Amino acid sequence: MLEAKFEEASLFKRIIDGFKDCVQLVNFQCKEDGIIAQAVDDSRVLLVSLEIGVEAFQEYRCDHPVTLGMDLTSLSKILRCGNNTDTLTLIADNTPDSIILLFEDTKKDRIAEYSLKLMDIDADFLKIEELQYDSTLSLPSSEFSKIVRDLSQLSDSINIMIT
Amino acid sequence: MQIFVKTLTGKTITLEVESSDTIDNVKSKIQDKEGIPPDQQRLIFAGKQLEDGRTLSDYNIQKESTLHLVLRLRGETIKFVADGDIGSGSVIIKPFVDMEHPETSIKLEMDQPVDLTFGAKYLLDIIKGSSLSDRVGIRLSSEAPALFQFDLKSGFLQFFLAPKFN
Repeated sequence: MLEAKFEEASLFKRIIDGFKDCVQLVNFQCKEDGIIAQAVDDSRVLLVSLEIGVEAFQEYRCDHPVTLGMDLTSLSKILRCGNNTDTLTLIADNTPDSIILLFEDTKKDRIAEYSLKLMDIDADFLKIEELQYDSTLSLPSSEFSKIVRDLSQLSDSINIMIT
Repeated sequence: MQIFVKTLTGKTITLEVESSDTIDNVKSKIQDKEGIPPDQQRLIFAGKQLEDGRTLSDYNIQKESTLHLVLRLRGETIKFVADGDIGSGSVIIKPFVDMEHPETSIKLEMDQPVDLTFGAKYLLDIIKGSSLSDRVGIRLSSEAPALFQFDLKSGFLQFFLAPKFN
């Protein structure tokens, strides 16, 4: 019986960007300790994995695990109704057929109820992270962003080297 | 009041205290919700490294400020290349720490040298996660898919991407 409220629909709008562009479908597993989500790209070379904790919502309540696999392309449409700083709220029932999305903003100003019809997607969660990796680096995300962006002009295959 | 405490992985943890609150207490707190003991911790505000005896107001600190926190390891060359028909590209980066604004710093721990290639269409998808975090963590290995990771305020978004064989 899920009711999960983002203080600003921008966030979730952003997160779904990550999946869009490289994965069609995704199961969402809602739990009493928040949401997590997994999707594998089509060529099984890329896995997108998402974890969102209770502390990330304005309010969160989900007294019972529920899975929602959803068409991302569908869901994003619904997310354009977003305006970016409205209060988004996901809601679901015991056995869910539709998840309801619910935006409103400053006061009773405006309110907009949407439903996304859910689909049966088979849950094959992967647990692929290793304990030890050869190397680890962090760097400004837009620096990285820039590099990948430039070298993509020259070549289909960027190659990384650490020493 | 509240301050911002920025670590060198895009993480911005929140933290509340009192001017009277010493430089030995702040850094102990931090360790108390992000795993790093304060030994591994350096803060610097206004390029001044803070000291474990002085006082937050000493360093003139007020509310809604932004402190830089650094990593002190008790313990060289990242290269990116793309090379093909029309020509070839090369960006070379080295681990450093910035002073004015350390959130730009490059951290690196290398356990073994790594030499790996990845499809660019995949990386192009991946960098979209910029919009969720200042910083990105990247983990490479010959024995497994490389991890790319943007952290959220409580949670994260991860991309596992397998290197190419040939």
